[PDB]
Amino acid sequence: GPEEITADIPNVGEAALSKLDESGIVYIGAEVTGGDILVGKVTPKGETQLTPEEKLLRAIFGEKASDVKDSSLRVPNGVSGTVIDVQVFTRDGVEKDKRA
Amino acid sequence: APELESRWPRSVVDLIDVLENELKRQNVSNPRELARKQAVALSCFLGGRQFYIPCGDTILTALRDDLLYCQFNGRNMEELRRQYRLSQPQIYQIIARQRKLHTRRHQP
Amino acid sequence: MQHDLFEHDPAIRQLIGHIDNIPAPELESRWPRSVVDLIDVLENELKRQNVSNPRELARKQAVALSCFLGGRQFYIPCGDTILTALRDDLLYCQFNGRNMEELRRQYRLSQPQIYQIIARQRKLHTRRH
Amino acid sequence: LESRWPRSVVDLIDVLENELKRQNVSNPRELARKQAVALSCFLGGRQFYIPCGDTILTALRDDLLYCQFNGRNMEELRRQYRLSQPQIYQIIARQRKLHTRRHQP
Amino acid sequence: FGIDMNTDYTLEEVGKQFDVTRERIRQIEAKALRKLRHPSRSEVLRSFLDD
Amino acid sequence: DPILLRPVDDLELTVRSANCLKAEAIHYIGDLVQRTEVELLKTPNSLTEIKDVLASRGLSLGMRLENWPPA
Amino acid sequence: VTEVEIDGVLHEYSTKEGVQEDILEILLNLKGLAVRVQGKDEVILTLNKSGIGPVTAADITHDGDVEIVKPQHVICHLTDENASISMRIKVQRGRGYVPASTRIHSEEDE
Repeated sequence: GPEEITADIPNVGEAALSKLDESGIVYIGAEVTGGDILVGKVTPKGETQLTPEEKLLRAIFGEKASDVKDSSLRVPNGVSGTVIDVQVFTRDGVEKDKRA
Repeated sequence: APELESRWPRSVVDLIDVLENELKRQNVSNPRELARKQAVALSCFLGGRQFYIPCGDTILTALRDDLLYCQFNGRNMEELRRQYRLSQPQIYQIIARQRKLHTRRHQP
Repeated sequence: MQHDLFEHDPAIRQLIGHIDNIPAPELESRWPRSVVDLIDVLENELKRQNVSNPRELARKQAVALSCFLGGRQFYIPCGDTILTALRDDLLYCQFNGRNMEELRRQYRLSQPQIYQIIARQRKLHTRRH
Repeated sequence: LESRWPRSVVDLIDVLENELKRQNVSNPRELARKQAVALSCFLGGRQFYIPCGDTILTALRDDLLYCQFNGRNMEELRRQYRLSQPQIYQIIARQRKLHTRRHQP
Repeated sequence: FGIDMNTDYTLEEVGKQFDVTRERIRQIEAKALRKLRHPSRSEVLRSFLDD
Repeated sequence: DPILLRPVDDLELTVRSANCLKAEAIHYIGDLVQRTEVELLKTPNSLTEIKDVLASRGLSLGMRLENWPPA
Repeated sequence: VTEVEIDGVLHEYSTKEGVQEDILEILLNLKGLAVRVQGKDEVILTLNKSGIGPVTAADITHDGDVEIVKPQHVICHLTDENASISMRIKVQRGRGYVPASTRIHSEEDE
């Protein structure tokens, strides 16, 4: 499946998503420290083998992991700065996001 | 239609309000959001299972009972019997029980 | 105005406001086991919301829960339905009868479904009073 | 003084009388008075405790519910009565045999 | 769930061992699932939801 | 005195006397030990089981205590 | 001076029309502001200026409990008559030298 850029990311607190807009891109001028999410990227997740214990946990708690894998861009550790510019290039034919 | 509702989640909805009216009465911030997450715990806790919920005031007896022992002042045994529509045996029983209860409180 | 369930019957309401004068461990001793499993479960979410008096508050919800559904046969679903129900309720409230199109973008649901949602909560919002 | 007060006697007359007028019975006041005398003679000096908690009222509340029970209407009889199904199950089964002997002695 | 065994056994497979009752074994299963969901033994297990 | 501050609940007394004393809303021991025997006998139902327990606990009615209650 | 807010500016690595120097130069000029506060320990200062010519500390809207030692200390330069600059300056009181990491580490609000 095609990868999508979005602010909807599994098992991530809204605190880490506070610096992203509705399109999943960090605002210009946003101060960012090491480990934060500059752009939220979601990749479709293939079929995963479930061991007895984790499927017991799923049965206990009822949560289900959808076709999603977190591969978003993160600031490398120990680097702190401010985003001064973002540039988006998109292919011809595919629709442009509101940030673009 | 009733059989259609038999497995209907309508019961879930009915509950958020059940939580609302006490939370709103107790005046906590943001009724709706607190009560929905409050319900989700019950759903995961009680998903797909037979559950006996204590019915028909049984819990409310315990609270009716506590206030009555507080208002029992030693010679009004008639007064709180009218005002709760209870009877002499009931009054005596609750009295002795809560008396032992407080005696365990005052005594070590 | 105190307009809600405990408004109809203050007697139950005052009992809810009387549990403060009775500490927990003795009062739960007289209670049936099932509500004891409820209260700590209701407590469990509460400290996750960082709300004060987890023990005190959790009792207040448990008694009210027993107050209504005491005497009533209650069923519970589980799974995706719950947040579907949760989404339905927010849609009903957001629905001011003038922002149905706004909800059509907020929830993006088929037109007959929206009416079913709107109609269904309407029944749920009529039996209480 | 109430425990030794001859006030209850008169209280029995009107409670009787208001029922007799409801039942369209003639001379209800005089009829209730001699009934009060009848209670006084038998009950005089006897420690006589009577059931509380609507004991006759429920048993009658039991009866007409069994009349309305059609084998499918469990839920509406629940709402109309505020009684939970568990006890309704039991009472209906009891009333089942009760009216079973009523229909078939 | 096949814990510590080469394979898991379905409801039919476990029925032929203990009891052919379906709903009975299913409700014992649900009994265990609640008993695990109580916040007296679930405190440690709750830390594994993030994975 | 470590007993004047303790309430009436530390007597383990009879149910008749317990009912009689609380009809007048007594909460501490000190007000029992304050009143004398010539006024508490007007209450119906008591005169034969206070002196023994008071002597067993080392107390007696009729004595005078100032600054009471000390709050 | 510890915190500066300027309208229409997102970060310190941008520029504004009509201002001769850069935002970094503005902050470095602010760093050398000699301000005395009598009553309180935290003061919000407001600077508004519009026109052509140098901007000095005398253009700050003076407060009753704030003393400016150098009113001729230049702070910004404006080159366009229609150019206007509105700035909010926050001043606390302390001792020693405080880099920009300790304050953000200590304060947890967004």
